[PDB]
Formats: sequence, C-alpha cells, structure tokens
Amino acid sequence: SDRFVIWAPSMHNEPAANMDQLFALDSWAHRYMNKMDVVKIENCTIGSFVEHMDVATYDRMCNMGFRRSGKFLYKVDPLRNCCRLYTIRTAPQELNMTKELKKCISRFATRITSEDYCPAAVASSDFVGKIVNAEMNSKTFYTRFEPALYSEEKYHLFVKYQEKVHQDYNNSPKSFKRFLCDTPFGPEAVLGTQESWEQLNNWQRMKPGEKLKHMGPVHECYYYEGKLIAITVSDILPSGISSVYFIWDPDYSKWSLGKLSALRDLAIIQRTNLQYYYLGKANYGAEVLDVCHSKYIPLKPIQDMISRGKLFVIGKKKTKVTKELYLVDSETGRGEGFPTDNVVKYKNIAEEIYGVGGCAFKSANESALELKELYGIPYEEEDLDTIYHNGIPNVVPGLLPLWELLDIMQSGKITDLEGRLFLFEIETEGIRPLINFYSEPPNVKKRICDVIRLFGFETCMKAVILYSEQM
Repeated sequence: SDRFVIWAPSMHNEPAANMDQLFALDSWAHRYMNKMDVVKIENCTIGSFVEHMDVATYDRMCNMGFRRSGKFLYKVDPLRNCCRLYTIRTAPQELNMTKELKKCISRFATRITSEDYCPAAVASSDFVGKIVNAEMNSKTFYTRFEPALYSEEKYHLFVKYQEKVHQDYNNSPKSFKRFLCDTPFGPEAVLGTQESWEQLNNWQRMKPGEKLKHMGPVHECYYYEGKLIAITVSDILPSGISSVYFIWDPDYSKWSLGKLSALRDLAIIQRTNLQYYYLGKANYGAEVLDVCHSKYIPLKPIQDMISRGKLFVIGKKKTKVTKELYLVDSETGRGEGFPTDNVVKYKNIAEEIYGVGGCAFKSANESALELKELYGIPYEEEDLDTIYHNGIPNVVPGLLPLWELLDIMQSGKITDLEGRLFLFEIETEGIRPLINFYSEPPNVKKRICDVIRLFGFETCMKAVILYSEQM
C-alpha cells in the first residue's frame, strides 16, 4: 500500500565487459559474425533511481527481473546487452547437492567445531541440519545480522575484498555507502526493532509456523575467532531472501565462502519459513524467470541458458505469434510458475519474436508511430532492421509491448492513472496530482509511459514520479 516514489526511468552505460557468445540470439550473431569490428556492443542498464518503496514492492520487482544497486532499481536488456543476467530463484528443498558442496559443508563443520564435536546422524544431503547443528555447537564461528549501516571495519574489509579479488582499487567510503548502505526502504525497514534482530539472529532456533518479524536490508557479518571474515549484504523479502552482494576476506580463500554463504542463506530461508532464494554454475535444480511471461520455469529443460546464456521465450509449437507477448497486469511479478505438464513440450519462440525477421520490431514501430501521431507521446520508429546501430528501445524483452500501451491509450484505460498517480517536479513548489493525462507535456507523457512499461501499470497507479526537465 506504500507509495512507490521513483525518478523517471533511464538507460545507463557502464561498458567494461569469445566474440561469438556476446549475442542474445543465434541469428543476430550469424548476421554480424564477420562485422564484429563495427558492432557497437555496450553494457546497458535500464533502471530507475528509487527514492522510496516498501519491501513488498521490491519483492514484486525481483519477481519482475529487477535487482537494486543501492537505491538504483535496474535490469539489463536481455536482447542487446553484452552480458545477459537471469533472475533465478532457488528453494532450499529443491537443491542438487553436488560432491563439492558436501566437501565444503564437511570441511566447514570440521573447522568451526572442536575435535570433541560428536556430530549427530544428520543425512549427508540435509545441508541445513549439518550447518545448524555444527554452528550451534561451535565456540569459534558465529554470524550477526545488523542494519545496513556504515562502519569502518566493514569498509576496510570491502576495500580489501575489492582490491585483492575484483582488482578494483578505485574504492571510496562514499561509493561503499552508496552501493551497500544506501537503500530505497523506510527507516523501519532499515533499522527495525531490537526484538526482530534477536529473532533473526536466533534463526537456528526458529520452529515451523513462526514468522519473521523483520523485512528489509541486512548485513550478515561472519566472525571467526573474533576477526571479521565476511559480509553478506542481502534483502529479507516476504517471499525469501535476495542476495545483493557478498564480501569475504581473501586470506580465507580456503573456505569457499561464496558457496558456504549461499548454503547458509538456504538454511535460513528454510528455518525462517521463507520459500525462495533470489540469486540474481552447471547443475542447480533451480528455476529461472521468463520475463516475457513474468513466470518461472525449471532450469533443467533450458540448457541454452546453462550453455550459452542466450535469450529464451517459452511457447507452444502449434501456436504462431504475431506480436510481443501480452503482459498480464496483476500477474507480473507474482512469482507464478508454468504448468508442470510434460505433454506440452514448450518450444523456444524467442527467435520468432526478437530474431532477425522478428514481428516484434515492425509491430513496435507501427505502434510507436501511431502513439506519437494520435496521442502526442514522443515515440519514434527505431529498429526498422539492424538492432545493432540514448533513451529506451521500443523492443525490449520483459517490458510492456508498445501495442499494449497503445491499447491502454485507445481503450481509455490510461485515464485510470489520473487521481492515483502523482507527479513531482522539484522546481514547481510542490508535488501535484495527475488531472488529465492527454493534456500533459509530451516528455511527462513519455515518462509515465516508461514507468508503465518498466514497472507495470498497477505499480504506476501507486507511484510518485520525480522529474526535472534538464535530462
């Protein structure tokens, strides 16, 4: 119910990255296989600076394909970007325990507990039981959940990690605050109450039926023998836990703290009566997000993402598509799965839609021309062909197709935003209501349309769009 106060969405450029794998579809790689020198591959990021939102909204956004960097809620263009990141969720009950993970957990339980540790008879695959049992019977290792706030030792460990692992030496305390301490959440969501922190710290002792009181960003600090060894920046969501970033002492590369942190997060999710883990290699037993449906499909049948990471739109063979897939408001971001019938041998229709001869492109150009000509919204035909050589493209998988936006305009559904959506120009002495959409300036119209396309229509109904007319 909390208002969704955001800046107008934009597209940012951070280009820093075997020349045959950086394409999201095989046909576009084939078309530009010999012209790689003239292709302008950039590392794009479509997002929006969020000024305030509640935890439930960010949960919905995760289930729409979003991740946050500080206050910047973003997603990558899964068709044009050099790196396609997939929103993948994992439940602790459905995780494929490999042999390396079992060795990791065994060595962990051996190093944290004394030699006098007589272990229980927990199964070799119940990693949650081993983690909880060994960590409760250990006097050398512990963790502490605490608010996402700045401290000098946290920043020092951050710098050491960044420079010895990621080889990044351009780190300042402002960047650490702005990336791992600044959050778009309320003061309760960040700070909370001491009682909720005591509950979350006793997650090993939580019994089924008991609910987490705390929902918001947290820092889990790993302490071994009094020394800070790792920090897990994560978001406690109503549906689970979303990992934002992970930091670990390089001197402890013996521990494989990334795998250990993932397994411990799964153990927490199971004990804290949460369901999913939002990761954001080879064998998982997890399920990824089809953004064109905003629905999750298991990852085993989809070997193309596991092998090449190229795009994938699920569909049926006996159905031919004419335009991009309709996004159903009130179901996008709800974590809905695909039916588990194996008779419908779902094919990949991503090439039919976003490929070279894709229908999405002509449909979007025609819809954009019609929008600009009939309603004064500044859309231009862009990808008449050659999707590789500012603003936001007319065809992006996971965004609301332009024909749906045109239907919203034609059906008069757009008038449902007026009286609900509020706008905030900083230089106008105040926040103002939306009285008439069609009488707004064209740039304001396109900002509202970008919010609708990127975050959904029902979310835009409860939004507050901040804008200045200098960008």
